[PDB]
Amino acid sequence: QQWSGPGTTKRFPETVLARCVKYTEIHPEMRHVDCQSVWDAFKGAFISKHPCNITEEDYQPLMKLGTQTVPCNKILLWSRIKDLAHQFTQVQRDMFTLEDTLLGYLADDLTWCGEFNTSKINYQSCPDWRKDCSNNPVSVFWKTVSRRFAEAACDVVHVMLNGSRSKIFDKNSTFGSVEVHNLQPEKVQTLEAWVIHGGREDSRDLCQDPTIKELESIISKRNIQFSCKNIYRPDKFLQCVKNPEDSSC
Amino acid sequence: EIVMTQSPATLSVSPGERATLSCRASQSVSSNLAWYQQKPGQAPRLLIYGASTRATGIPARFSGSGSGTEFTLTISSLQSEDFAVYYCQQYNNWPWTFGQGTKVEIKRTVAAPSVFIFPPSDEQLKSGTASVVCLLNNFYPREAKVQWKVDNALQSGNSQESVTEQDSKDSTYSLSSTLTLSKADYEKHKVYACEVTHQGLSSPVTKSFNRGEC
Amino acid sequence: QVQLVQSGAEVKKPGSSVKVSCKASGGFFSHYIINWVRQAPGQGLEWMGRVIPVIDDAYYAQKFQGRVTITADESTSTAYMELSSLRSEDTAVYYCARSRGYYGSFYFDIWGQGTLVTVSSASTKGPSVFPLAPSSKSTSGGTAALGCLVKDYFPEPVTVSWNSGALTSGVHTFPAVLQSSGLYSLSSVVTVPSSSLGTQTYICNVNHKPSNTKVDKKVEPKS
Ligand SMILES: *[C@@H]1O[C@H](CO)[C@@H](O)[C@H](O)[C@H]1NC(C)=O
Ligand SMILES: *[C@@H]1O[C@H](CO)[C@@H](O)[C@H](O)[C@H]1NC(C)=O
Ligand SMILES: *[C@@H]1O[C@H](CO)[C@@H](O)[C@H](O)[C@H]1NC(C)=O
Repeated sequence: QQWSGPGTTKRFPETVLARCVKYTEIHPEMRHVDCQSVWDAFKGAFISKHPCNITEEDYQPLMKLGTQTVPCNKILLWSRIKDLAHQFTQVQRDMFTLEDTLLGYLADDLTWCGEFNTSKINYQSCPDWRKDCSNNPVSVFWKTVSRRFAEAACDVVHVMLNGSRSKIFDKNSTFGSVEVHNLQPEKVQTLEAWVIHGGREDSRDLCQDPTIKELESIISKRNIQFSCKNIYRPDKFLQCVKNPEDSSC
Repeated sequence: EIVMTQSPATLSVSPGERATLSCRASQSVSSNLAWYQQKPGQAPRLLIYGASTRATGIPARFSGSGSGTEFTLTISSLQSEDFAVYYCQQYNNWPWTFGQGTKVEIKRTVAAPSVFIFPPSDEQLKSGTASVVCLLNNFYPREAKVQWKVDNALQSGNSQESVTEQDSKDSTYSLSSTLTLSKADYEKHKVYACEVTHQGLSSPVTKSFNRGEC
Repeated sequence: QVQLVQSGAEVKKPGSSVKVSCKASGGFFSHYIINWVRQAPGQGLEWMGRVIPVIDDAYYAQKFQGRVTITADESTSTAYMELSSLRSEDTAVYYCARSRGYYGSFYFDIWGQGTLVTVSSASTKGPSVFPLAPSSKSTSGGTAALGCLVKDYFPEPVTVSWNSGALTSGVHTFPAVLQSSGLYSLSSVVTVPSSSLGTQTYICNVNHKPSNTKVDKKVEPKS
């Protein structure tokens, strides 16, 4: 079997184990986690499997080991603006993206797959999401972990979006495909979108973009309030978050 | 999940008098606390939300109070239609949880039960089983000891009790105690007796029969 | 909705499935939610899950995730709760209940009438009807007690009348008790004048619709 997509990230086994040990050292609330158990549960999800035949059930053992409650009122979701979202939680250190949780941290920027009836990780090729399989070891992992993360969110949930995208809100992102449809009005009062002016100077109100009106319509039918804010100056936004009641701001 | 605990389990109140029911939350639920009334065969009915706000059409005699972990429903003058089970419910933390309820029953004067015993029918004995029924008729309060005595020996653990709802006219209870034996076990003994202790009886009342002698 | 109308009583074997319907008089109002709440006989209320009708979006208590499906059909103004792999412990009255659908208002303002679901390995069985005969030991002065023991039936309910409804005063029909066999048993008793036993005939009329059982038993005095 040869796929269209790049193979498993080189040194995947080392990276997953080292990330697990580092995260559980930095976060003493997760010190109970056995990182050997985490590796065996992760590997066990997909090794010896046809990589388009991975289910959410295949990840249940890893999900159970990685069980974690972050403050439900301090969640940042993002779509197509990951690096700025991560920089935000690096400066506003009480807030969490999915990749600030143990399971999100383990898998961030990695690709992985195996092959039917072999014991080995495939470093040669993995199914491409677009060309081979929408349901692959990576997409199934992110669907299962991100649903659980979105489900747990409460009060005011923030989502960071990229105002320089053709579609500022799109339904193929993890956010647009799974997270937005798992915010529960039992827990969530408001979704507040931050539309980042991340490219050329652009003075326009991008909260009037048709895709933002689509997002507003989706979360209105979930009985959740919608708020939208332009971030015209993202670098100044990060600075002002670190040091508020200072400078220009 | 938030555990809701109500006290007391049962409250005996005279018509026209005040009822005070308690609801406790295992952790604070702010003022996100609702009260429901439920009568037999009916769905719960919303009385109060926001700890103290009467639902539309709910009479002024119902008032709610409290915040955080400790709440009260007060019924200031109990009408005949207010005798029912009352439940609290928090809506501060998903998943939504309810107290296990307080039954508000009618206080009236002590009334002694009339006691009756029934031997097993010829019909039933042909089936290989013998049921003996003790009836306690129209008593108040509900608390009653019914002791089965077989040839003068206490026989526990072959008897089932059933109690009616408080009567609409006289506010009393009735109770059946049914002793069920194999026909074989029934025939091992002669004297079948039910002994009733109740507040309204000076001493316990025994009804008995001899097996075979009717 | 202004009223919620549920489907009739269900009797199921363990491992089977049940689907209860909830029809909304006036339809599903915008930003209101249909909740499902159950109550085991003689016990308290347990929230199971809900649906947002406009998007048919369901959300379940962890206890019921994987075993319950809650849906809403806007077209027919009907919500459903399907509970699969039924256990004896699922025996309860199931209520549909309206709430506001937004953060901070999840209390239940309009309730359906309830649907009884009985889960048992027991099979439909008509009762045996045994007389509770009046005697000296069932007579206290002027008042005599008599009755009928309605024994070993399944499922609930049974009905008892006396003299085809002509006798209603002093009648007590007790709540059924579930026996270890999985069969129900119940007594109906009446107090009458001692002086009437020689002259007045007493018949209990027992109906068990589920088994199409209709029994009339004359209750005769013993001496
Ligand atoms: C796919 O995985 C399932 C378990 O999820 C397994 O039973 C099945 O044999 C696998 N292969 C195919 C082609 O379904
Ligand atoms: C992107 O999202 C839409 C909306 O559901 C979906 O139908 C479509 O298949 C997705 N695109 C791809 C290439 O999978
Ligand atoms: C925004 O999306 C563009 C694609 O137009 C991408 O090149 C850029 O890296 C994204 N992120 C930011 C912060 O602008």
